[PDB]
Amino acid sequence: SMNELEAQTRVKLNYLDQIAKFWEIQGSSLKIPNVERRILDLYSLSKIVVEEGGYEAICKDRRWARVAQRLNYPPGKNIGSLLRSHYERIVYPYEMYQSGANLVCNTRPFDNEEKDK
Repeated sequence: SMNELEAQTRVKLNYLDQIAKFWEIQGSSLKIPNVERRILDLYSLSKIVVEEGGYEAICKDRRWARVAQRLNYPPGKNIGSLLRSHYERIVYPYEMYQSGANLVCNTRPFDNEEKDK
């Protein structure tokens, strides 16, 4: 039921087709699973993380709690780990892509993202 995400007209489909092609041709498949009957809407995720001003910052500041709750996920903030796991495997290449295109802010602790220690 991808329509759940494809709901919005010529704003969703365009972004989706793009966010599909770049990733699928990168040698992978666009796997954005579901939780709580809500698909991982990369749109809101991306604009929120960017609005926060630093993916890396949210990571080391552990603010994925309020972020998950900002996406209106159920209490317990347990969905944060899900988000991380999907980000680090799907959306993180897009950080390097987007940030690397405009200005790469996570250029140093990127190592500490791969290695959270």
